[PDB]
Amino acid sequence: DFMLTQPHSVSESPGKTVTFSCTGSGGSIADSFVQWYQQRPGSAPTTVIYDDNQRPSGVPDRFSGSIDDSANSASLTISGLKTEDEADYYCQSYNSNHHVVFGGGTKVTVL
Repeated sequence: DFMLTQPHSVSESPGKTVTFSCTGSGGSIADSFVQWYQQRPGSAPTTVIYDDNQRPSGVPDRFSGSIDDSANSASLTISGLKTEDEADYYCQSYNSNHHVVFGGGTKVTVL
């Protein structure tokens, strides 16, 4: 089965940069678009990146998505970290049957 492997925590001080990845297992990351969601406790996820690297309207440009074909991975980078960025982030894509697959999630802690 196609799975997405994600580390579960990163932490930095305000103003710094964090990045974390989502690695494909059982399939190629490049075959399907990768999305990233931010999620706050008890609330629905909101899109921060769709279609590998696109930001919806209103998402600050300090959020950026990338794909590393050689590593079979997708990454989310948050520059100029803000206190309000402390939340959980999930990558998401699709398997060969067009069904949804989620990464395990990363908690960004702002110090």
